Parts: sequence; C-alpha cells; structure tokens
Amino acid sequence: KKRIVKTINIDADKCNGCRACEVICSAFHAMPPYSSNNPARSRVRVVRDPLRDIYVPLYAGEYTESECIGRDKFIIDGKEYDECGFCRASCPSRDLFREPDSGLPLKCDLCDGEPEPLCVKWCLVGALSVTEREVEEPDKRTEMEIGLESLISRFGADVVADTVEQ
Amino acid sequence: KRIVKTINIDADKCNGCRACEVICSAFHAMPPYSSNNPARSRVRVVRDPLRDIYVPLYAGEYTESECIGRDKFIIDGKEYDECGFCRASCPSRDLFREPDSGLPLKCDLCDGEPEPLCVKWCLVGALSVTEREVEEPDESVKRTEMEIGLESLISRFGADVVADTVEQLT
Amino acid sequence: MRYAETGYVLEVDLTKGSIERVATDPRDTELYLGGLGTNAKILWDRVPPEVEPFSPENLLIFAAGLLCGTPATGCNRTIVSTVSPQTKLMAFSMMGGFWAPELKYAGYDKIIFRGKSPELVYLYINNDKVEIRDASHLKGKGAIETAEIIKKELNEPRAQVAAIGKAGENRVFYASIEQGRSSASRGGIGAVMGDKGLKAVVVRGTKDLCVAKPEEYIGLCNEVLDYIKHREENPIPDVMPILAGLGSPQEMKVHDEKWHTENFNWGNARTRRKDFWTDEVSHAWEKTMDKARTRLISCYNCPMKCGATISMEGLPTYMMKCFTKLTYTMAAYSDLDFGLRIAQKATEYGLDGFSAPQVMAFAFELLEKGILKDSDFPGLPEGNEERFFYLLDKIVNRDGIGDILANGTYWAAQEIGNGAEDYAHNNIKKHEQLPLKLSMLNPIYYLMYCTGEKINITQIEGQFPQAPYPKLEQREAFVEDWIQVPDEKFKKIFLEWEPRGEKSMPNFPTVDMCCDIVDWQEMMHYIDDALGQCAGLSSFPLKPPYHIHNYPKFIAAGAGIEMDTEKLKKAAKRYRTLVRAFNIRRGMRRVDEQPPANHWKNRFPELEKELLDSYYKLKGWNDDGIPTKETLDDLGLGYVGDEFIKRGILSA
Amino acid sequence: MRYAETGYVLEVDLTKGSIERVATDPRDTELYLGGLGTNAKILWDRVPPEVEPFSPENLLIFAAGLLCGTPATGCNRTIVSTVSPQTKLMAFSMMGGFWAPELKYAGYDKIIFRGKSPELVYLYINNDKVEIRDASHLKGKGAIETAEIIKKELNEPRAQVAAIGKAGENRVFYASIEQGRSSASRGGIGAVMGDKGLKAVVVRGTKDLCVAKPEEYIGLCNEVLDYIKHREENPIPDVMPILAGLGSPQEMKVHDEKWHTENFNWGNARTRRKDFWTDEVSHAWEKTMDKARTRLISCYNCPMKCGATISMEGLPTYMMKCFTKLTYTMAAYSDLDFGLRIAQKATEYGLDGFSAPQVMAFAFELLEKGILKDSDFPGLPEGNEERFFYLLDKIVNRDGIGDILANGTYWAAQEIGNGAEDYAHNNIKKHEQLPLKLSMLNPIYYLMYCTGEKINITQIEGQFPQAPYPKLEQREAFVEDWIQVPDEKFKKIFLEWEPRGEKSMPNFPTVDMCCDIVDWQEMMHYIDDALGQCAGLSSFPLKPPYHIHNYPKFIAAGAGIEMDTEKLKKAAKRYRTLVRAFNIRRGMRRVDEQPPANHWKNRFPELEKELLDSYYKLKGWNDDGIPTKETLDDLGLGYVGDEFIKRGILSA
Ligand SMILES: Nc1nc2c(c(=O)[nH]1)N[C@H]1C(S)=C(SSC3=C(S)[C@@H](COP(=O)(O)O)O[C@H]4Nc5nc(N)[nH]c(=O)c5N[C@@H]34)[C@@H](COP(=O)(O)O)O[C@H]1N2
Ligand SMILES: Nc1nc2c(c(=O)[nH]1)N[C@H]1C(S)=C(S)[C@@H](COP(=O)(O)O)O[C@H]1N2
Ligand SMILES: Nc1nc2c(c(=O)[nH]1)N[C@H]1C(S)=C(S)[C@@H](COP(=O)(O)O)O[C@H]1N2
Ligand code: SF4
Ligand code: SF4
Ligand code: SF4
Ligand code: SF4
Ligand code: SF4
Ligand code: SF4
Ligand code: SF4
Ligand code: SF4
Ligand SMILES: [Mg+2]
Ligand SMILES: [Mg+2]
Ligand SMILES: [W+6]
Ligand SMILES: [W+6]
Ligand SMILES: [Zn+2]
Ligand SMILES: [Zn+2]
Repeated sequence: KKRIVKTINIDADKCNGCRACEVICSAFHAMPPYSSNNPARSRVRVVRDPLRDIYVPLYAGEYTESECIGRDKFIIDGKEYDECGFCRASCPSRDLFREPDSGLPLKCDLCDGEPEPLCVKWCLVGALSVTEREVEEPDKRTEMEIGLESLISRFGADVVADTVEQ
Repeated sequence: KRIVKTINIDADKCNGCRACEVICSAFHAMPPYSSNNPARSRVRVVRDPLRDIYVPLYAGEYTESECIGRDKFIIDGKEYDECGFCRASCPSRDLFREPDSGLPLKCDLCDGEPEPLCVKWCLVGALSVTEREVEEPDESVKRTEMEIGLESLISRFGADVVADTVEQLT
Repeated sequence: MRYAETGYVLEVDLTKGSIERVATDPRDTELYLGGLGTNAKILWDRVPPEVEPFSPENLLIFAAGLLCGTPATGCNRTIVSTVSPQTKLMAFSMMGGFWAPELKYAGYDKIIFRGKSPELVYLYINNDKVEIRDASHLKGKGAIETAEIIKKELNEPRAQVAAIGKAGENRVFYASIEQGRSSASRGGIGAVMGDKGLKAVVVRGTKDLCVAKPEEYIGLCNEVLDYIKHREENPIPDVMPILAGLGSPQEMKVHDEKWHTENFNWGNARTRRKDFWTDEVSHAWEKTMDKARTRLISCYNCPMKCGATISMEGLPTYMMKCFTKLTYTMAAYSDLDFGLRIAQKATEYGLDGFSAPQVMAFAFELLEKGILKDSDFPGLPEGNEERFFYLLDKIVNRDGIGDILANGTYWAAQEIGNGAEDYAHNNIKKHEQLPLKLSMLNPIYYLMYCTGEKINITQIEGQFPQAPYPKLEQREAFVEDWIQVPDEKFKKIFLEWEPRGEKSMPNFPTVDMCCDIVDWQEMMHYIDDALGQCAGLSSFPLKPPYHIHNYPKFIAAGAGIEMDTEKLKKAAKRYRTLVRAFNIRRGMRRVDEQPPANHWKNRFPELEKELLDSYYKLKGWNDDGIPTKETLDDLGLGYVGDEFIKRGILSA
Repeated sequence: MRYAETGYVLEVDLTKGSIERVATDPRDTELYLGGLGTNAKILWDRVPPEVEPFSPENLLIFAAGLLCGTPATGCNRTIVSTVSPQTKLMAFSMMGGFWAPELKYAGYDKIIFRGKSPELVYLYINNDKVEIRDASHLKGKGAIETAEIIKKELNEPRAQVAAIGKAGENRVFYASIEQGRSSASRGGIGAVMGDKGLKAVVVRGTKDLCVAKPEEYIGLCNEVLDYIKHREENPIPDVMPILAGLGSPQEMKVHDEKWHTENFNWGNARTRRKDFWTDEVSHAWEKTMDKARTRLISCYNCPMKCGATISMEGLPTYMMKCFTKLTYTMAAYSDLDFGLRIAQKATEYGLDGFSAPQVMAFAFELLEKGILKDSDFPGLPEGNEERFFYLLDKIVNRDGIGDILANGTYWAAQEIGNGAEDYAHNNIKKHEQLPLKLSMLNPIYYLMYCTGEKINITQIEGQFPQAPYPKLEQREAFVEDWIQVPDEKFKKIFLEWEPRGEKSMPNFPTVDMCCDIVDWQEMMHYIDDALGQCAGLSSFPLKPPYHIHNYPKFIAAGAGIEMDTEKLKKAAKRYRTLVRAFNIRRGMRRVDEQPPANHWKNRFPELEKELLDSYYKLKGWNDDGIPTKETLDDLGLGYVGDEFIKRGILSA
C-alpha cells in the first residue's frame, strides 16, 4: 500500500566546489573498499565553473542506450549552464557516470548498507542531505489496451501485429 | 563527422503562456490538429509565478526503472521540484507519459516538418534550436518509437498478455 | 459529436451537496454561441425577478468560452454570471489566466451553483471526479494564499484555483474572485460566492479537446500569429504608446504616465491635476516600478504578456495589470509606491480595484465636509496613507462604518443621508464608474455609458479611434489597410472626422454615425465574451487580429456549425438583447440610462435625447428602452415577447 | 607495487620536442619523501652552479606531493622548483587548487622541463597520451583567459590548466604561474617558464590512485575531519579572528581590518598609519567587499573555502585569497576598490602580488626624490590610481623604464644608481619581503627571516604563537590540549612567556628556546611541501589537524613505507639541508643571511649574533652557514660532503 522514496537535497548555493564528495564516493565504491580513488568513477559529479558562479552536484541516474534527438541547454537567472547540464543519465554522449576504462554505467545506490551516505558525511559545509517519505505504492490493465490502440492508429494495425512477433 | 542538435532554452525570457504545450500536443494528435491536450505535449513548462520559476522541459529518453534516490535543487535562491530538471520518461510521474495509457513520449524536433512548432509558436523567442558537427562517433542504439512503446508495454504487462490483446484487436 | 465545446455542464446544489453532470442542447449553441450568451439563457428562464441576490435561488455560473481550450491565441476567458447585490441587475464578469481552459480539459463548459452551503466549502474537479470539500481551515485566508494551501493539500501543483478573500466571505458588494494573475472583478460576484459559502473552485483537467476542421482551424491560428507579429512591428502611427499596440492597456510596461495622471480625476473622481507629471515625479515612479516589477507574464496561450508580478519589500508577491496600478494611488493623492503596497492587500482580500478606492475617497470627503464625524472612525490614524489602510480593513470586516461602506457609494450615501447622496456623483445604475470627467460632450461615449450592460466604459469601447487625426494624410494612411471594418462607411467617417471645426464633436460624427459606431464596438465585445477570446486581441485594441470577417471562420472550423458574417452579427444581437431583456424584467428603464450629472462640463439635452432615441431604434427597442415584440420575434426570442406581454411590460 | 606516489615522471626536452616517461627510484622516496624533497635531489645533481636561470640547462619542475590524489583532506599542492632569475638561488613555489591531484590521476609524480622551445607551445597530458601543442594563437593572453580558450579547443572541460600571462612571456623576474584559484607566485618561476617558450601545462587524469593500507588510511582521514569540526566550534580563545581558525589567512571572510591596516606599512613598505581604520573607512571597505565577493570556494578536497571569486563592475571575474587583498591598496595609499580592480589585471598578467606593488611604490619614491625624472615616464597620467595602472603595463611589456623595473627592486636600484639602492630597503637575498616594519626585535622572527630558504616569512611561521597571553590562566588553558607539540617543553616555554617584564622579548624566550621553536615551525613546513599537504591545515595555523605525531601514520598507511616520528624528523632535516647545500653551491654565505637594516627600530647586535650562532650549531652547520661534513654523513648526504671538499667549500 505504501513505499518509501528518498530525496537528495542539494543546496548548490552552499557548495564550494571542493569535489570531496567525488573523492569519498569513488574511494568507497572501490574494490577492495578505499584501496584507491578516482573522481571519474564517482556516482556524484560536480558541475564546476567558478568563473560562471556555477557549482552543481550531479548524481548518477539511469542507463539509456541512445542519446536524445535534441540536447538541451538552459539559461537560468543569468547563468549559462552546459548542454545536458542537469541530466543524471548514463548516456552514450558523455563519460559522466560511466567507467573511465570500460564504459559500463554507474549508479548511485545511496551506499546501500552504510549507516550514512558518504558523500553527505564528507560534505562538511552541509550542501547535501537525504530525506524520506511514504508514498502510495503503484496500483490497471485497461491502460495497456488504450496504449495498444494508440500505437495502431499511428503506425498501422498490421505493423504493430508483425512487430509483436519479436 | 555527425550532427548533434541543441535546444536553447532561455528560461529568463519565458512568460509561462504554455503556447508550446498547446501546439506540440495539437500537432501530435491523430489526425494532426484534430485536438490538443497539454498533458501529452513533448514539452512541459515548470511554472510557479509566486516563486518566479518558469522552466520549459523537453521529453527525453525512456527509463523503465526509477532512480534509487531522487534529487531536489536549491539554486540561486530558488527551490525547484524533486526531479524538476529530469527529461526522463519515467514511471515516477506523469510528465512525458500519455495520461490514459502511460506510453512514453519523446521529442523528435518535429521530424519531417519545416521547423519545430514550439519554437515557431514561442513568439517572445525563449526557445531555439541550433546544430553543430562533431567528430565523435554516434553510439546510440537507434530504436523506433513503436518499438520503444511496444517494449514499455511488454515490460509492464508481460509478453504473452500484450501479444494476445494485439491478436484480439487486429 | 460536439466540437470546441465539451457539451456538458456541472449542476451543483450547495444546500443538498448534490453534484450532477448534464448534457447541453446543441441548439442553444447555434443561437447564443456560448460563454456569456448561454449564461444569459440560463439566467433568463431560471432566475425570475422576485429572486434576490443573496437568496438560495440566485445562481452563480462559471463559464468557459466556446473556443477556450483550442489552439486559438489568447482564447482563455472565464465568464462569471449572477445577479448583482449592488445594482440588482445582471452581473457578468470576465477572468483571464488559465482557469477556463483547464475546465474544458476537465470536460465541462459550465458550472452552475445554486443554494447555499451552511459551512465554508470548496469544489474540487479532477476530470470525471468531482467533490465538495470542507474549507473551514481556509476561513479568512487571502485569495492567493488560499490557492497555494489547497494545491498542497490535494497534491495537485498543476491545478487551477479561483478563490475569494475575506471580502467575499463577508459579502462586500464589490468583492472579486481571484486566480493567480486574473480577476473576476466587478459587480460583486465575489459576494454571491461567499454568500453561498463557497471559498474556492479547484479544477484539474487532462482530457483532449477536439475541433471540427483540424487543418483549417490551425491555419486560421497561424494567420492570427502572423498578424500579431506584423502589428508589433507596425504600431498605430502618431498615437500615444498605450493605444498603439495589441493587448490590454499595457500599463505594466513603459510609457510616460503624462496623459493618465493629468486627465484622470484624483480622489473621489474629483480633482484634475493639470501639471502633475513633473520630472521629479516621473523618475520617482520609474524607480519604484523598476524595483517592483519582477516579470511580465501572459495568460494562457498568448504572447502579449500584459500582466506583471509585483514584489514590494516585506510583502507577498501578487500580480497586477491595467488601471489597478493608478486607481489606489490617485484616490489617495499619493505616489506609486503606496498604490502598489495597498493593492497587494486589496488583491488578497478580493476587492474590485475600481470601486474600492472610490468608496474610501468618498468616505473621506464626507468626513471632510462634516457629514461624517470622527466618532464614526474610532482609532483613525493621522497620516493619509495610514488612513486608507485603516479604512480598508474596516470595510472587508464590515466593522462599524465599514459595514455601511461595504455596500458601495450609492447604498452608503442613501443610508448615511445628510446630503451624502451628492457625493456619490460617479455612479451609473448604482455602479461606480472609471474616474474620468471630461470637458466637451462625446456623443459616442455618451451612448456607451448609458446603455452598456457591463456598466463599465473600458469594456465596451475599442474598435473605433477615440480621437481624430489632425492631418488628413494620417487618416488616409490609417483607413488604407483597415480590414476589420464591417462596412466601408466606417473609413469615410474617420476621414471626415476632425479635432476642431465644423466636422468635430459633439456635432460630428452625426447621430446616425455614432449609433453605427457604438453598435459595432459593442458587438465585438459580446462576441468575445461568448467565444472566450481575450478582448486584448479583439474588441479592445485598434486593428486587432480577430475581427468580424475571420471570426465566423473560427466558429465554423472550431465548433463545426454553420456560421457567416451575417449570422454572427445576428447571433451577437440575439443574446445582447436577451441580456437587455433580463435587466428589463428586473426593473430597468430609460430613466436609469443616464450618465453622472457632472460627467461632462458641456451638455446638450436636445442632442443627447436624439442620440438615445436613434440608438434605441437601431437596436429595435421602443422609446423606454424595451425590445419590441417585432424585433424579439425576428431574433427568435418569441418566448421573451410573450412574457413581456403577460407581465404587462409590453402592450398586446 | 608503488603506493600514494605513481612512481613515474615525465621528462620533457623543449629543444628537441622529446617526451619520455621514466620510472623513479623508491629509495629516493624513503630519503626525501616527495614533493619539494625529491625536487631538491633532482636539481642538486642535474643543475651545477655554472647554470644560469635563463639557460637551456636550467630545469623547471612541476611536482605533486606524495599524498596528493589520496583522500587526505586538503592534500593538493603543486611544488614548482627552479633556479630563480632574481635571487640566483633555488626557487620553490607552492600552488594549491586542483592541478596536482589531476597529475596523479594522470599517472605521474612530476614533470621535468629542460631546454627551450623556439616557438610558443603548451604541453597536453591526457593519461598515457602526452603531446606538445602550438600556442602561437595564445600569445599575450592572460593566464585565466588562456585556460578557457585551451579547454574549448581540446574539448576538455574537466582539464586542469596552469599558465603564464604576458609577464611570464616577457620574463618578468616576479612573474607567476596561475591556475583558477591558485598561484605559484614568488621567485620568478613564471619567468623561467616563459623563457623556455612554455605557455601552459594542461592535464587530464582518470586513472585510479592507490594507498597501501586502505582501512587505516581512511581512518586517519576521518580523524582529521573530526578535528576540523571540533576546531571550528572551538577557535583559539582571546585571539584576533584571523589567527583563531584553520586555513590560510581568512582575509576573504569577515574580520575588522584594524590590526592589518595599522601595522602593515603603506607605500614602499614605508608609512605606518596609526589611526587609519576609522568608522568611515570600515563601512566603505565592507560595502566594496560585499558587492565584489561572489562566493567563497575551496581547493581540492577541503572544506575551509579560503579563496573567493571577485567580480568588479566591467571586469572579468578572478579569484583572490590572503594578503593580495591588501598589498596593492596599501602600496598605492588607496582604497579597497582600487586594490581589487588592479589585482584583476595583475592576476591575468601573472605577477607576484608581493613584489609587484612594492616595485611600483619603489619607482614612485625615486620619482619623488628626483632620482628618476618625468622623462623616464612618458605619458604619465596625473591621478595616483591611474599612475599605477600606467606603470603596471610598462612593467609587463618591459617598455622603457618598465624593462628596468621588471627586474625587481634590487637589480633595478643597482642599474639606476644615484643612491637608488637606499630605497630598496626591504630585500633579503634580493627578494622583496612582506611590508612589515616592527619596533622591538623579535628573536624568533629574526632567525626565520635570516635562514628561511623560501625567503618569505609567512611560509615558515605557524606552530608557535606569535604573541604571549597577558593572564597566566589563558596560557594554562591553551597548553592543556596542545597535542601537536613534539616535546612537553614547548608548553612550558609558552607558560613562562609574557608580553611585558623580565620574561618578555627579546631576552625571552632564551636563545636556545628560540632555536628549538624556529626549528619546529620550519620542519612542519618542509613536511607539508613534500607531502603536498596544504599548510592551512598543517604548518600554518595554531593547533592543526595534521602534526608530527599523526603524519608518520599517514605516510606509512598511504605510501607503504616504514615511518615514525623520529625517522620523519630526520627525513625533513635531510632534504632541508640538501636545499641549504644547493644554495651554498650557488654562492650563499652567512653574510647574505641578514634582515633589512630598518626591519626593527630596536636592534641588538650581540644578541642577534648569538641567535644565529646557536641556530647554525643546532642545524649542524658551521659558523659560515655551511653544513659540516659530519652532519652531512649522518644524514646520508655523503655525496654532498665530498663535492664540498672537492669544490673547496669545506676543508678536508
Ligand atoms: N472578452 C473580454 N476580454 C477581456 C475584457 C473584456 O471586457 N471582454 N477585459 C479586458 C481588460 S481591460 C483587462 S484589465 S483590468 C480591470 C478591469 S478590466 C476591471 C474589471 O472588470 P472585469 O469585468 O471584472 O474583468 O476593473 C479592475 N478591477 C480589478 N479588481 C481586482 N480585484 N483585480 C484586478 O486586477 C482588477 N483589474 C481592473 C483584463 C483583466 O483580466 P482579468 O484576468 O484580471 O479578469 O481583461 C481583459 N479581457
Ligand atoms: N604546502 C604549502 N601550503 C601552503 C603554503 C605553502 O607555502 N606551502 N602557503 C599558504 C598560503 S600563505 C596561501 S595564501 C595559500 C596560497 O595558495 P596558492 O598557492 O594556491 O595560491 O597556500 C597556503 N598553503
Ligand atoms: N599573483 C599572486 N601573487 C601572490 C599571491 C597570489 O595569490 N597571487 N599570494 C601571496 C601570498 S598571501 C603568499 S603566502 C605567496 C605564496 O607564494 P608562492 O605561491 O610562491 O608559494 O604569494 C603571494 N603573492
Ligand atoms: S563535498 Fe560538498 S561543497 Fe564540496 S563539492 Fe561536494 S557537495 Fe559541493
Ligand atoms: S546526456 Fe541526458 S539530456 Fe543529454 S542527450 Fe544524453 S540522455 Fe539526453
Ligand atoms: S550516496 Fe553513496 S553511492 Fe551515491 S554518490 Fe554518495 S557515496 Fe556514492
Ligand atoms: S511559448 Fe515560450 S514563453 Fe510560452 S511557455 Fe512556451 S517556452 Fe515559455
Ligand atoms: S524522474 Fe528522472 S531523476 Fe527522477 S527518479 Fe525518474 S529517472 Fe530519476
Ligand atoms: S520540437 Fe516538436 S516534438 Fe519537440 S517539443 Fe517542440 S513541438 Fe514537440
Ligand atoms: S493579450 Fe494580455 S490580457 Fe489578453 S490573454 Fe494575452 S496576456 Fe492575457
Ligand atoms: S585550507 Fe584553504 S588554501 Fe588550504 S586547501 Fe583548504 S581551501 Fe585551499
Ligand atoms: Mg476580469
Ligand atoms: Mg602560492
Ligand atoms: W482593465
Ligand atoms: W599567504
Ligand atoms: Zn499609464
Ligand atoms: Zn585583514
């Protein structure tokens, strides 16, 4: 009936760009633990342009197999952010959240099994925290049929049929 | 040497009218322009006039799973929403998903048309699209919209259940 | 299949808590289009003259225009209809923003409220799901404050909310209904809403809204957008900025306030300050405005961004547009800073920004003269600005003298006596007018003040130029591409019209010319208020993108019904006389159709009589302002004529 | 397997364009740790005394500290070593920020540059990929400007760049090397870089960096972070703010500039303004700083955020930390606004913020006295502020008088003559000092000024309090938890030390106490400059989280080599005397080890002689400042001793 979601609250305005989070996450997520570190292996990566006053901790999100048809570039409150500036994706267009050697995706698991997120523990200025709440667990098979009719109207009754055979 | 396209969003210029939501959804109706519905637009404006937040957000790529932790940003004195910048077509919210079926939406820059319609209708000129060439190889697994759609349903309802329904509809 | 309209309304009985969806009659759409038109039909045969404004049988109707929710640029207006507690006549009130389209996306054309709720409640609509919620925890909250609280409770960030403030709850006769950057402001529709125990109406919609002819409809929209571009590159030549472009009066943008502050009347529509706009004042206001204006923002699907978010130091943000910017300032003989600060309070309370400042300036004139004593104002501060804040709170609480002043200048004077009636010098049909007292009689505006059922001059003017050009070359250039005119004769009138000499006002344009001009202007407004189209892109500005020639195309391609220029003109006339008929049945006669005595300094009784006489004839009404049997039958309003004869309003 | 260090260096011959990776000797790590230590070893046996600073045989070494790239908080310093063009002695220069760790992640401990490039070039490192790129399009660009241009060309947004400005390119003797919020500032290492035709060094790294004992190393780091927290909640009691906490001098944060502006000497280290810090000045500077300070930002892996981005109106943003904020202002007798504006120009040019303002103030004194004429300054503006901007441009271009002034006060005076040497009154070993002229002789600081191989007082002080507490209770409380002391005797000294009376300076602490104190302070700095640890968390502030007791634990767990307190003390001594040995071989003697004549107003020749005499003995050097054969053999520096005997520097 009810499941928990966890939100990482990032106060980019407090960030000083020290990149310590990057250090400790790679070091922990290393094998064996702490035997090495490597910011390129961090599941948190800071978007850092000091000249633009931009300091934005980004967390590893989901894996996507293809780039977007269009990439997005924001201008917000005067600041000109980078292309795909706020994307969490492990995406073929960049090296963020992907192994620097192999290229395998990386995901944040909130340090599953530790008493505390290490990125949060090492951010002494306190720009990072995690909070939890109870939501309504997912609940629905008329949705399926409505979507299959949508696909038929767009691509053809015979196209959807001979695609399902795959 | 391929071509990548950028969508330039000047959210300082946005007035929050949602003309972009109207025209996109209109054009994507079947048949085109036969109706409109902001809830199925492939561009969706984050809008909160009291907090002066106006961010246009373009649908991106499909994810079948949610992230283990969601993110919420305070940037330059503004408190944005949980996942408030994420382009993902994601099972955690209704953005970029059909409101009756849950099917993934995806922006294709009005492929085949003269120009993107959201850009055409944004009269104050908050939106634009530019292109550039890159040496980097394109490593995308190019999948058809019908195939992403069908697989999202097969992932939700099961291969056999979807196959059988398709038989009883064709 | 129904098109553009959804074909359904919500019937809500607040006394019983019952909610019903009812299908509408497609014939009513063919006769009265929608919006205001179909509202008038509902009120006519469901609200008899014996019904009081604050009785359960009075209706409060929320309507979306026929073409709201379609891609039509700027088509987003809600039309609120009821019987006014101030004028005792019909009151329709327009509200822009985002509320009407959401209702269409929810699947409804109207919401009709009857009865009274014993407890404070609000209505929650989410597609097919409708329910009445308790709102006791919202008692006294501002109209904007209320919306934010509600959306958090319901966890619906994209819901649209229309609410009343404390003023509505206390049945202030000029209480409004507020929604973000939008307001149903005039007539006291907020008072009826509060009287029914209704705190807010919350709506979320995610259904599709269809049009009949897809390719043709989107083509007309593109045509409009192209005209809007051309128009912004080519403003009306040699005319002061606020008249040169599209949109509502662009008061939130630039322009020097020289004409406005030197022609409007300060205080209780009293003082004219000829040389007020000095260099010191101009920079002071410019500085205040640059600091307070956060962003220029638009209503749904419109690029004109007439509104502006306002942020004064230490105050919650609110939204302002048009003449609200000047009224509080001018009524109190103060500066722009004060005006912006008090209008924040007034918006949250939910008060009409036309009536409220005149009421307060009215009260202080009585205190000045001696008709009111200091005994009537216990705890009255000494500073001028502070006094207005003081009185404002007394009014919205109906506390002491506030209880009387909450009734408006007309009823307040009548209750106060001692010659207080002389100071309510700016009413028409008991409704406060725009604070403008000109010198020479304007025959065109004389007619509009007298007969306009909105009883507000800025919501009946527009299509014809307010003033003539000096040089003939300027007129020839203007009429050249004036495609919006119904007849080529309107061009020839404007060519002849001159600022001075034999071809000037009040003798020119002639009586017949003035009747044709007012008729055209009024018609475009009634079409807008049926279709839901913002007047900012239609009836209000010179050379709009929407006009009598392309409007029928929109209706036909949008709603899928037969429509041409002539059938549209007749439709507009049909429910405009129906609204007239409603007010007749509530006691309105030719006697009530007079402007304030001091409205002009140069009056002409014989000319004014011939004007009104000729206008009535053109409208098809008799000499007492009543639609004749003949013209009623011709419009398909035969049932109206029969009731007039049966009620003895017309002779058999 | 090598740990903490990568075990490799890059050998680059700019004359031939050759690039080679070479494995290092693990024995050198055991003897000289890393960073400055291993730099000294390289310079000793590869740069003989006959090598000139601007000759191809001179080396420019970029080194990362031993523990850079590990999780150790604040461990990120680059150490740049070469032979100074100003002092003709060794010059090591420290640079924080993000550059040294990136080099480690790229897989290298050092880069050694030899030879000269005929064309302007830059070096690009990306993991195993190294190449020399043309940089002719970058000629004259500022050091920050250069970094941004390069990173766009290479499409490497996360690359770290160290560059010179125009000053470096023109071999200005006090030209620096800049990297974002970091600077290798003093000694003229920027001049050597430009002389070799090297415009920038660009590095990108994505390899893993390993430590020997994982669980134990991360435990020590946690211990440090916990101490940093405790320390920020418990600053040093009863001491002025800028001395009470960790980090570099926190000039970018708050604090009243009363002590600084009333004790430092304005102009050419000349004027002392006793009552300068008025209420008017305090608010004026506060206002300028609140407006200009954009954000407080940190070096790699540090929470102390000592630096600040500075944004003056109409100027590109730059980064400032520490005393740079005061030097330009004070040298020109101006305000903070001017200082922040000119320091922007000076950072892009790449000039040392200690020497450059003193050189300019020096020049204007000569113009004042008459030693220089107006003929020497063609086009000299009349305004004071404008004159400094004028002269700054002449210097970085080596234009006219700028060509002489670009050599620094010492060499400029020597070339100018006419008694200009009298005005170069603030040099030690031809190197401009911090503008501070005190009254009473400080025995502890006397020793440091005389013998410090950095020839900069702020980079040898730290661990012992600068001033004593008045009340004894304050001293008892301080020493209570003073765990950082090598011996319990340092507590007892500070207990006895008093501001006035028999137990005050210069007679107390005694000669032997002063020698032990300076030795401890100096030792901590040399350990920091080998390990790459920022002095802001170690040698510089009172009661730091890194100290002589836990440092060996870090080395052992990080690098995987045997290390204890005694072996670490000896290691520090080993390469500190090696650096001493290098300067001896280049002609330094006891005669050069004197402070400026006017450095104190109260001098004591017999006391000063005994101080230096006792310090030399403690160091193990003879009376001429030369390490003896015996102490060299004991340190494992036998090869040093042999060369001294062969060169006749020591008697057999
Ligand atoms: N189809 C159509 N569209 C529009 C109008 C029309 O008559 N027919 N009117 C215009 C104008 S000119 C405006 S600007 S502001 C304003 C007005 S108007 C009157 C209120 O009249 P009402 O019928 O209720 O709209 O008086 C003022 N009182 C006021 N009171 C409060 N509490 N807040 C306010 O902002 C005002 N503003 C004054 C706009 C107004 O749009 P809204 O979204 O605020 O309703 O509507 C145009 N469209
Ligand atoms: N290891 C080491 N760290 C050091 C120093 C030093 O001399 N050695 N100098 C300190 C001082 S006084 C300052 S202002 C900063 C300057 O940092 P930067 O070299 O990156 O500009 O480094 C601090 N950290
Ligand atoms: N251009 C420039 N010069 C500078 C500085 C600086 O940050 N930028 N730091 C000053 C301070 S406070 C110190 S401690 C030294 C550091 O010297 P180093 O970088 O040569 O080790 O340089 C001084 N000169
Ligand atoms: S550790 Fe904290 S301040 Fe440092 S970069 Fe990460 S989130 Fe920002
Ligand atoms: S990085 Fe993210 S936003 Fe950019 S193309 Fe890839 S998935 Fe889309
Ligand atoms: S929460 Fe854990 S997994 Fe996620 S970035 Fe931080 S340390 Fe890594
Ligand atoms: S059309 Fe442009 S201005 Fe309007 S909401 Fe869309 S992006 Fe913003
Ligand atoms: S909406 Fe995006 S950011 Fe949020 S959980 Fe889904 S994939 Fe992650
Ligand atoms: S470019 Fe086309 S598909 Fe993409 S959001 Fe805009 S209108 Fe929709
Ligand atoms: S023109 Fe102005 S008032 Fe009219 S709908 Fe657009 S924003 Fe609203
Ligand atoms: S203490 Fe200051 S100078 Fe040292 S590493 Fe940290 S932020 Fe940089
Ligand atoms: Mg309105
Ligand atoms: Mg430095
Ligand atoms: W208005
Ligand atoms: W310093
Ligand atoms: Zn105005
Ligand atoms: Zn200071």
